[PDB]
Amino acid sequence: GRLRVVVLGSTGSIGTQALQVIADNPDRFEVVGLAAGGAHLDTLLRQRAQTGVTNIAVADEHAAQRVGDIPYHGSDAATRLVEQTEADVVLNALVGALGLRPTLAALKTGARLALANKESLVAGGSLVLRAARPGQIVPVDSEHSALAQCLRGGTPDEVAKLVLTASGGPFRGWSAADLEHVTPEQAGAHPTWSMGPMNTLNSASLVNKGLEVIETHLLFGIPYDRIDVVVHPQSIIHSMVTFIDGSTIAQASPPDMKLPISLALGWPRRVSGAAAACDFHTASSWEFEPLDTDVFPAVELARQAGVAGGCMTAVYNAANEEAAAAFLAGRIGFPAIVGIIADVLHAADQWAVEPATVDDVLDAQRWARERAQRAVSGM
Amino acid sequence: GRLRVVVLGSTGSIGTQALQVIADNPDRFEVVGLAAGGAHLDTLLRQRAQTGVTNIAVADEHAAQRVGDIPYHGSDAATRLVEQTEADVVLNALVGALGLRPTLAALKTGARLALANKESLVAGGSLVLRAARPGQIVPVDSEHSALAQCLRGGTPDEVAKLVLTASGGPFRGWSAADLEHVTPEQAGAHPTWSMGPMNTLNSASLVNKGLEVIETHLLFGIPYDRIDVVVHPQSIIHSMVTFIDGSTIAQASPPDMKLPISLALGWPRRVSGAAAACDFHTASSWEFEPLDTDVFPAVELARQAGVAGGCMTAVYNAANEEAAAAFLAGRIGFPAIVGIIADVLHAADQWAVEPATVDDVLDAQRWARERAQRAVSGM
Ligand SMILES: [Mn+2]
Ligand SMILES: [Mn+2]
Repeated sequence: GRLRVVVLGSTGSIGTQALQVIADNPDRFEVVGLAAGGAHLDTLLRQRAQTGVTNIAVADEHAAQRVGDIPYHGSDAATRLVEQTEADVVLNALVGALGLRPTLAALKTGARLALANKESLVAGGSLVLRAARPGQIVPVDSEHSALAQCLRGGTPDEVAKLVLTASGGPFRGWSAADLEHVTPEQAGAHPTWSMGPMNTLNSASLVNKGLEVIETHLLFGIPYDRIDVVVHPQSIIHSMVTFIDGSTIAQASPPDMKLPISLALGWPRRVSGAAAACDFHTASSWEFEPLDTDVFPAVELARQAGVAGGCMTAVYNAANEEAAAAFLAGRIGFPAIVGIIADVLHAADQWAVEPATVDDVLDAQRWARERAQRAVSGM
Repeated sequence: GRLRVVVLGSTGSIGTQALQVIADNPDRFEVVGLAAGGAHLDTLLRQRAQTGVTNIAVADEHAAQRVGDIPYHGSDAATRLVEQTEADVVLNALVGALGLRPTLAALKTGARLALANKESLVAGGSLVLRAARPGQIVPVDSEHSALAQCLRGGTPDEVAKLVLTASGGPFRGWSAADLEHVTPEQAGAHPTWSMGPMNTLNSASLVNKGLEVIETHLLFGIPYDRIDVVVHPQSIIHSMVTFIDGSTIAQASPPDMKLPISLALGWPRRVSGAAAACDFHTASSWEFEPLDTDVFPAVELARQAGVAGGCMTAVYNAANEEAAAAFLAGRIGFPAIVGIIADVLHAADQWAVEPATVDDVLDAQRWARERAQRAVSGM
């Protein structure tokens, strides 16, 4: 039959691509809910007009003032929509902190959660894992989606290593001396339209890969010491699984997020025609090289945070947010992003306790932000 | 509760590596029978001693005399060994036409057939298939083993294409003109897979790949026009499956036959430590290029033979053996191998009838050998 889908974060890159997948596959999917922030109210109102979906949520009460007929508006709007909407799949593509409560609400409904929101795993950690039942969470991002597919190649007991691929960013192969000179623009500071500035920077700093490694541990239950990273500049192989016999299973496709989005929505069932396959009529090469961990320690630091447990990965990510924003503002140089992450993290052992509530996670983040601000300013 | 394994062709490369896997894993496997040609008695005595297996077949009667206490001797010894030995797995690594009757005997016993002898499937065609239960035939060959693992990546209805990798051989990139002067010495080295003169020649001519395309169609039931070949000089990717969503799932390992051997013996269970894994702490590249089907038509000829069906793939294989022997003996040039296969297939009208008995298959090969010899006499 047809899967009933709630799209949370409908105006962002993931949400709008998921809506296209859904529009191209009305045999497979129907939209039954849409939630957005308020900054792109006009897009949401157009989405309402195009889909006929009236079940909509706007987080920003002020933005909601511009319209007289939104069923859910205000801070908890997306949570309330999830709580009150019958659905088979909740796509959580909200950004940051506001993704966390809707994730928990979605898990409670017993819907499948197609999860794009990183905050939910990286910050919400054991809160989210304790709430989720086996297989309930399906990851949306390309590396995790690749892993989910490759894990089909054997039983859970047969897994030796998970290997995430990394593009290496713009500074792949750069020395520590080279990194001193990095400008915001070089690191991907462009007023690009659909995505925030953080995602290309996190790629360059290798912090994105650290976050992905942490999410991998939480998603697949594999120890950090069995989660490896390889640099693969073509981004054709999206990740790999090495099994106990020595066999490695890899997932490969030309970069296109509609592939992992379609599979997350249809899981376990593939969606015909989602993306173009690899073409072997033209010669190509797929290159692998090790990450220089002396120059890029962000993944090693992510493993340290993840191994420490509790709210430590929330600390890692919040320290990053602050430091990275400071680099983009010209308050620090590029190498100091991961320098500041490390300094905050090493100070943060009080946060290794497991959180009981969302407030607990929020408190660790608050602490980490302030600690990173002091590192940045010298105060 | 270990698996009882009969090893046929025990003194060749696959047989000895199979014995290593079994010796390494006495928990999982035990040898209960050995069969050999009699050309390498030094190895066979050694194997009898180490395994404690006296249940042995020797093909050459003179070699069997020279040994002693051999319960099965003569041209039918391997087949009778199979019929009279209680076992869970028959590993058929016999060479060429010798493998067919033991394959049929093995299937009739109900044991798993771990098939290294591709000739028995290629020639046997539908006769071999009708004798097998679903999943009874488990391929030893690196490409098919990779395919079987990759197929776990989705349901049968989700398969778009099977992609076989080929090394390209020593003459990858050469012109038709350049192949004229090829010697048996030049055709005798293989870049990644160390093997005997016949298997090495077949990788050079691309006939091995054609035979593998046929085996793929018979094993997995995928149409010839959905079985692709890509040249991959490194032989690290051993094959790939493309699914209907655009995702490709690939299997990779450093070349080492103990991996597919170990999987074939203990299917579906992976054998811990069978082989070294790909090492992603060191740089590498995996290169792909299209096959030059002008200079190398052996794969298209295989598809044409396969599509015709019946005893035509037996014709394809038997013509190759005769032309290949003439080449190695210095009677014909290298291009003439595949030229003769083409000439023979063009004349093989009556061989599209499906084989009812082994005698039909043998009749087809007999005719093909003669027609191949006629083609040699003409040049
Ligand atoms: Mn990613
Ligand atoms: Mn092969």
